[PDB]
Amino acid sequence: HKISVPDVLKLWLVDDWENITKNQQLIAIPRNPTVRAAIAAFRESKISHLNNEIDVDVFEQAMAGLVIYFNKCLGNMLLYRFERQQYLEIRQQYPDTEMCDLYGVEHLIRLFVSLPELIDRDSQSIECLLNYIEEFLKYLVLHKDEYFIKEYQNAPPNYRSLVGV
Amino acid sequence: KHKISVPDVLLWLVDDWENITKNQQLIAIPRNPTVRAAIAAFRESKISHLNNEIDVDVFEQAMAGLVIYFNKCLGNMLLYRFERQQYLEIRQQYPDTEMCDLYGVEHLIRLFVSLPELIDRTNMDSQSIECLLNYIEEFLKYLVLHKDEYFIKEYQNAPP
Amino acid sequence: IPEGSWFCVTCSIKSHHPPKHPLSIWSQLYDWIDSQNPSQYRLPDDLVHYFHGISRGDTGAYKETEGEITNLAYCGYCSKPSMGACWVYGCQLCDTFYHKNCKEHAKKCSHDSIGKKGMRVPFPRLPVSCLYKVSEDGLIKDFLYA
Amino acid sequence: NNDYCSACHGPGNFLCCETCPNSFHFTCIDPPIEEKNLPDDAWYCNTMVDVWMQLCTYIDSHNPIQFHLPHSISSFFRGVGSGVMGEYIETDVLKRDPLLLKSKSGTPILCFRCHKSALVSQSILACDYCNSYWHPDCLNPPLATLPSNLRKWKCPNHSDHVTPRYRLPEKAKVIRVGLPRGFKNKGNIVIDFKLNFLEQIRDNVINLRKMVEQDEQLCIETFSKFDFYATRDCELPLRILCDVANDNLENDDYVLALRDLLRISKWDPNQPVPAPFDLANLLS
Ligand SMILES: [Zn+2]
Ligand SMILES: [Zn+2]
Ligand SMILES: [Zn+2]
Repeated sequence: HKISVPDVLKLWLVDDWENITKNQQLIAIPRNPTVRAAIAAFRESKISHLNNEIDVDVFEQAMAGLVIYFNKCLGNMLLYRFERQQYLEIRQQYPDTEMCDLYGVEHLIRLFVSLPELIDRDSQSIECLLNYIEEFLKYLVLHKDEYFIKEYQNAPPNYRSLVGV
Repeated sequence: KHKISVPDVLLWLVDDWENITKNQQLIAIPRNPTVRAAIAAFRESKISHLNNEIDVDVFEQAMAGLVIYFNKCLGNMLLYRFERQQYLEIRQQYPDTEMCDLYGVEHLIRLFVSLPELIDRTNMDSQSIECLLNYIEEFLKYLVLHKDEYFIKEYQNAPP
Repeated sequence: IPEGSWFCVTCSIKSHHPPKHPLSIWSQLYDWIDSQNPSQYRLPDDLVHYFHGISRGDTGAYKETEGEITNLAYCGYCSKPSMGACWVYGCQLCDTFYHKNCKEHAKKCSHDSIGKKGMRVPFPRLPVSCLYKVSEDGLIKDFLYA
Repeated sequence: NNDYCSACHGPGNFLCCETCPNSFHFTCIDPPIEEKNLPDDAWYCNTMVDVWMQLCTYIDSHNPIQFHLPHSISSFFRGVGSGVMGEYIETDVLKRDPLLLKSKSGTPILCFRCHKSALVSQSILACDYCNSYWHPDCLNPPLATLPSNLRKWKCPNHSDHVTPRYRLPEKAKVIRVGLPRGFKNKGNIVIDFKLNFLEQIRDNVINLRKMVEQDEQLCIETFSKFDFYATRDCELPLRILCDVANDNLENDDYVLALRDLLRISKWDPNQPVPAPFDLANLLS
């Protein structure tokens, strides 16, 4: 299994990789459009072709399952070590908020991208999943001023020492 | 790179297809005006309008390349295979004239219509293909502007 | 006719590398042309599939298949193109045609003058995707101009 | 146990584990706590979207890990590789002795700017992207030290110091631009006996006499001006002083110093300027 990524997204991913794991910069976590607005904004734009009903039900199931699932991986496997400290602080400033309400689509494309791996444990559903994964990717890249940041933040001086710098 | 804009008069091309092949006919190919006498017209048409040195240099390069390119392609991949034995007929009449000066601009526009499928066989850069297809589509437009004396009005129903 | 083992242009470039051309707009086009082969003319498949009905054949011609999209030869009876004969029932004020066999559907637009109606003929991509080779002299003339 | 975080392979204060012996920075762990778990830890020892959300809920029991990239996105551009703890390194800038006199290809080693060797100022530098040597004292910012012998150095005479950043897809090719003017880009371009020894000796002799006559005529015209060179260049400061002390507003180089004074006190355009002597009470 393998999905295709717009080369603009590869460039952006590798820029973020270098920007945080080498230049010591941060994404300003409270996101103006969050991971929850950026799924409703895709559903309300894709619903115009929801003609057959079985497809409507599968689309709804997939979207709900994937938001609640992104909430179960933002602590495990969608962060570089230099991003763990900034995690704690927000987990202590917003104690019982869902994570797919603070983090944004910068952290959500990391989940789309990393899913020929996590899918190894196969009749139809994987294909219909990856299809919406690809359409979501190219629906995000078209809206580069709706789902992405205009700068990476400078990690504060006190911040560096707490993680291992 | 992929697309041209053939203006919806050259209804001619497909007709060109029919006669030579189904409604068996032919084009006797001593022709006046010839290809070379029309490029050197459109050139003189447009080159009076280009402003900088870059534009006039690229236009001149493309036109010279086009006369030479029609020369080298006209033989091997520009004929419907019924104007093939007749091509042999004409190749014995004039042995000392280049192929770029015996055909009217009706084969040249076959080149114009089949060019993009040929630029999709080479690794050109975006600006090469962009300016090239721009120029040839402007030429197609100029031709439909003057098709009185350029295109033929009858077909030569000839023996094999 | 030369005897022995004849060779085509591809079998020619199979044994001896031909010389190449300088850098102008048509260089790669010249090379492609000299390389491959001779063969007949084939219209773009984007062009033959433009008019309804007509289509190529095996070493074939204009095939006037019987007429049965928004700009092809629309008919007022069954919306079919004029197979084999682009002559149809039209006037100097008509809008849609009608076949000579479909003259039972001869129409007349909302016109003022009664004209002669008869058989007549009508996504973002990479900002840097590769390296470019340039020529020194075009570069030098560009610099001197600027 | 092992002395590296089981997620990010890093050193520091580890929360170790008793049963499934691993280490976690305790913020690289599961939901970060803050620290301070002294008793036993035992860190995680224990066909439609239905089964795929069961995959989603099954991902819980597997001891978190860091995020890196897939093999296709990190290994996509030119000169980009991961470190050892999965950080971004540049693999095109990797791999010193101050006094070098001859290269191993048996050539002189002379500065590119003054043409002299590593004996006038104690040290020379060799470019890794060229065949040129430089004195750190000649670069214009002058290097106070020398770079490391593990990262490559780049002499002043490249354009990579002005082309901004572009990264190449690592499998792109070189497109031969046949377009003989007006090509737009942003810096991503590649570029496309007599056996006369007596004549040579005669050549050299006559050239030398040419040079000798040249400087012999230079000194003829220079050495006859000494008397006015000395006079003007040595009585200059007293002429400047005689102009200032008499307050010559016509010496157009006096009023430029007066404007420097108005530009130092940051004059406000509202007040009137003072007489040229009274502005001079900025100085004392
Ligand atoms: Zn760790
Ligand atoms: Zn020097
Ligand atoms: Zn160098």
